Amino acid sequence: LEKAREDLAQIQAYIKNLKDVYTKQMEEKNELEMKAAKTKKKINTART
Amino acid sequence: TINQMEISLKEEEIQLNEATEKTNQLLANLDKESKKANQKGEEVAATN
Repeated sequence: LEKAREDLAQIQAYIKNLKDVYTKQMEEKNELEMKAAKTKKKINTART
Repeated sequence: TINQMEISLKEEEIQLNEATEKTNQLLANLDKESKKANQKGEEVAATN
């Protein structure tokens, strides 16, 4: 029972870490998309 | 000057769009490994 609770507590830590890395990866993705949109507007405005 | 501003903007946009796709692929792999880890903990917490 003791060993199970430790491993349960372990995974909860890993579980939360991987969610936090996921959220960071999504925020990075959004920032790059916003930069990618601005660069395209600069792209189009220059061609015109 | 404007023809240089066009080319530089587009190249950056493409470089950002390539970085996004890579970060989205990594995040998906991290989201799968998480769900696998999470499930193992829900099992381990139940064995307790």
